[PDB]
Amino acid sequence: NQEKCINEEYKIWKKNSPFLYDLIITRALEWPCMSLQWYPEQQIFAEHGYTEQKMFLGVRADVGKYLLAVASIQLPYLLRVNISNLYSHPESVCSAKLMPQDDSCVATVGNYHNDVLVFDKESFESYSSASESPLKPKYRLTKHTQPCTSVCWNFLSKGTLVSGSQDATLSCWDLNAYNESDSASVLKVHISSHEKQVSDVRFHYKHQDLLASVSYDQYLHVHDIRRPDASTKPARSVHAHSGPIHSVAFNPHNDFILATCSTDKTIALWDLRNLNQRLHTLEGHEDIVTKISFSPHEEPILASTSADRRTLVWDLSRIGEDQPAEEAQDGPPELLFMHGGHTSCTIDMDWCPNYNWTMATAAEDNILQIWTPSRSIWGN
Amino acid sequence: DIKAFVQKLGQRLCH
Amino acid sequence: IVIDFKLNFLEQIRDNVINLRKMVEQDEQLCIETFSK
Amino acid sequence: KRANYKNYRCPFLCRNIEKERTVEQLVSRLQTKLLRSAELVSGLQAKLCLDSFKLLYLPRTEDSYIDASYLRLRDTDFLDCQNKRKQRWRNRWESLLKSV
Repeated sequence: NQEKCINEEYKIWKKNSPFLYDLIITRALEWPCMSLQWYPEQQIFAEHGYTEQKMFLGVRADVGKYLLAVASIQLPYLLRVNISNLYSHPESVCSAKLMPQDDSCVATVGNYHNDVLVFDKESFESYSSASESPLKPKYRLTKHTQPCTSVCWNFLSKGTLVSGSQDATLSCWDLNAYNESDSASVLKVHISSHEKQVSDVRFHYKHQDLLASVSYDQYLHVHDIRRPDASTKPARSVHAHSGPIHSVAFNPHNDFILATCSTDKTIALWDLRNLNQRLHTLEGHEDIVTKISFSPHEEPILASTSADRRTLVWDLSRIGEDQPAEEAQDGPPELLFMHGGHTSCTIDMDWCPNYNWTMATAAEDNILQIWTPSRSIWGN
Repeated sequence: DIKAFVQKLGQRLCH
Repeated sequence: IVIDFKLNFLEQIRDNVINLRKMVEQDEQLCIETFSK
Repeated sequence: KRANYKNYRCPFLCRNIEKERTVEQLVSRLQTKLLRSAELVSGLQAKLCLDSFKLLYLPRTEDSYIDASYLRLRDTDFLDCQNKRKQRWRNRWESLLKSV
């Protein structure tokens, strides 16, 4: 009753695309995708033009049988997406994200297993291409009680890992002090602040003695690890949302701006100098908003994704502009672009860090699109 | 010109 | 006796445009040879 | 058309595709945007699920379009215009917005 409507919407979108995008690639995959991240720098083929990008994704090939894969993209140097080596992860994977200090270390967490699995290059080379039993983790870390949600690496001092489990408590490990004779010394610290399901946690780029986390108890907590009693009551505990929060996204350039997001259909952007009232509540989504990612090429260009099956790219600079009454039906002046070429709900999106205005969005019906909005939309 | 006749005929009789 | 998808809409639009130009050139060459007799 | 099924909202944002005057001129513009393309590939196929009318995209198949101006973009005034305008206006609106 609703699926043929979605098919008509897809047909209209596909016939209209040569207006909205100056590049769009849709490579139908083999399995659902559940993570994404581009490899930082690129190997280029100057005279050949087709410079080679890579990104490391996860999959859910079958119930309980997960995997890990790497893909190679063929973008032109101002074009298929070829799958590279697979890795057959032993457990579930929902946070496979490589650290910046070197492009080989891995950390994954499953939605059902109660411990984090950190992998390294030795685990990759040791992987024989028979593996009757699955991959060998470089080491597992087990202190939580129920499954974990999200991960993130440090950005200034190599070696630590923050994670929020189902027990509503954060825990930050340190990997440089790992010794299997005493696996209880890997806990750099653990924080007990929130009460219900903690759904996201992130680090800070200038790191400026910072950290951040949210939960389903309608709270945003930013901590400071250098404090003695930072484990029981955090530094800031702002009650800035209505529904269960879903994500957090710091800003790469300016170390003050923050942005949160809940089922209120309204991502709420924040300032840390005075974090008591939201600077400007964004609207434009018509169902639960999950993903919120900033741009690592611009300060205000935000992107969000939701259960309405659309990807909204914003321009926070235009808050309160003088726009004609003809166009004010499509939505506020902040809304800058909408992507709706997904017959399913996008599970993870990511900006490519090398090309400007390029994004990769992985659907749920075994799709993965790489798209660039037209120049007539972000230009002037 | 015998090819301009055909374009004029094809635009006058396009509908 | 009795007797005994590809989801290509841009390609379809391009198809139709080039077919139409084919037809136009066809009759444009027909009238060239007819009108001189 | 008809008007007789439809819980349609929209795929895209009608502000984004603003050029034209008539509608047959809109169609002509789409056609000449496809003919002068810089790349156009339509390998992607799929299939319908019986009594569950969802699409099943058969793997290894992809689709790719690229317009002519994409390969003609220079990265001198690209970031100059976009990023400079954006960051200055954003700093202004941030300083103004943080006085309440």
